[PDB]
Amino acid sequence: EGREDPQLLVRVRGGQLRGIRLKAPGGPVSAFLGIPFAEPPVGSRRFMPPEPKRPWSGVLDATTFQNVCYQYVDTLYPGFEGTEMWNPNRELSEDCLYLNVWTPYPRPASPTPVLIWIYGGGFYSGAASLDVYDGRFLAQVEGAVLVSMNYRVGTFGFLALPGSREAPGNVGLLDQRLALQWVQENIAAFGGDPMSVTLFGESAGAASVGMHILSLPSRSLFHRAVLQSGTPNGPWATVSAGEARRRATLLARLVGCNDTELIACLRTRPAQDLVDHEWHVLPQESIFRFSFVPVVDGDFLSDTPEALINTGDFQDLQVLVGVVKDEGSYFLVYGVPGFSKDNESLISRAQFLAGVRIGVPQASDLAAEAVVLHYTDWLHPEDPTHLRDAMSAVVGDHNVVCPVAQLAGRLAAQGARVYAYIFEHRASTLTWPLWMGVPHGYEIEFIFGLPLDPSLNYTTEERIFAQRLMKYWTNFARTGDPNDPSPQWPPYTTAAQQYVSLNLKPLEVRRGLRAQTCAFWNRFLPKLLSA
Ligand SMILES: *[C@@H]1O[C@H](CO)[C@@H](O)[C@H](O)[C@H]1NC(C)=O
Ligand SMILES: *[C@@H]1O[C@H](CO)[C@@H](O)[C@H](O)[C@H]1NC(C)=O
Repeated sequence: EGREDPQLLVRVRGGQLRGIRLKAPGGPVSAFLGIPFAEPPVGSRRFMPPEPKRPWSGVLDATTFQNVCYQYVDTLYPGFEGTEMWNPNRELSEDCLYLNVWTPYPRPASPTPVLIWIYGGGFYSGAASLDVYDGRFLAQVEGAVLVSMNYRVGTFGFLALPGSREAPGNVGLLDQRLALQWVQENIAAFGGDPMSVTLFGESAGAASVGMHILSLPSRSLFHRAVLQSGTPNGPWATVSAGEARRRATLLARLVGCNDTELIACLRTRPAQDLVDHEWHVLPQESIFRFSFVPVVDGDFLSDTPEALINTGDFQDLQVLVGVVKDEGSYFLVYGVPGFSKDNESLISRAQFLAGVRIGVPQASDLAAEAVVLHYTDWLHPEDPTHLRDAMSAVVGDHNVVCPVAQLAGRLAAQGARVYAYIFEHRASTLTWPLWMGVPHGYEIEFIFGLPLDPSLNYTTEERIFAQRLMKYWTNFARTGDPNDPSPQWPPYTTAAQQYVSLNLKPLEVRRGLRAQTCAFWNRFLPKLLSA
């Protein structure tokens, strides 16, 4: 100490930290990156619930992002920014339980509302250090205290032998919870208000948020919640204990392995070997399905998310939820024949029927025909453009839009204050093809205010747009109302089903979140599948 920037030295429960002055377009922010919050979940701790980080001595340097949790690395389009932006940007390691904090510079004088980000990536990938999660803009422009944590994904985070001691399941979610607890105890040191904590996340991050809402021990740890393009209910975010057990033992076999001994063998395997077989345990050929996700353990999750939302009391809850215009397009190039980023992906009626079986992998023959019947345009049954887009809609509706619809409806019917949106602006910088429209994941860069960074080549209108969204999100975190005390954003209600469009145009209000089609997925399909 002595000749150091006095405004970057901070103490937390575990010890002393030195952070970094970062440049944002409109001025400096304080960043504290790679703060450990758990004991490394390595060796005999693999598959185990996280234990809190033991205090250290000296000044921990907190000026760079820490390791990314060990994970699958995408290879579909090597070199292509559209896929690479989501790939790990620091060394892969099982020792990865660290978190990040951005705050105004100098730090806030009064207690500031805290946003906590939880990244998505199907519960098998992701990292808080990605460029699209850069907190400097929300910190600098809105004066937010922003926190984001790494959590274990894949087998390391979610492989479960339900009931066992050595692999209880959901430890990735416990990593998240431990970091929420860390914020409660320590965020005041940075000027953050522990009594105003809003969770937000996208895709599996969104599902994670939803699960914290549904799990009592997390409830005391936050006050409001944003769920972007993801839900804890729906077909991909959880598996039953039986299915978890089945996938865990299959994967053990594949790598050469009484729960205790099985798990102990798994713990002897190099991280990379587990990753190399993680995609080989899915029950059917599929897209938008992930091998190791939260399990219904009857503990963290006392029952299925469907049951928990259908019956829970949510009077104290304020939630913001929404979707992008083309939730499904992204996923089609990852396993539906006929789809590519490199061409128009016009497909035949045959490819559409085949796409449906892969897109709705759990459907019986009858259920799948119902899907094809509903989505077919009977004026143009064979039109390759309609079919391409209908395949997208099937995947988007089944996995995101309708699970979101069910969530908003149940939450509202049961006391929560809900705001709902659809994001419809396509980044002028998007590198995916036009046919994909506004794909899943591509609102995030706007919510975090990347267009304010002049070197990123967004349009002036995109810059203004981003600022608006930053205002909505931070207003909602601040007050539980996106609106600024300009057209208004009404709550979503069972009776009016109102939501807003988010684009370059001023807020426009709409009614019914795919009401008709979602009745099919949410009300009819369940009944049909039995049997
Ligand atoms: C686009 O690419 C995919 C995969 O290479 C291919 O199957 C399909 O035939 C192509 N579409 C057209 C109409 O050229
Ligand atoms: C932005 O535009 C300039 C000028 O064309 C270009 O040289 C630069 O690489 C661009 N940056 C990005 C990331 O698009």
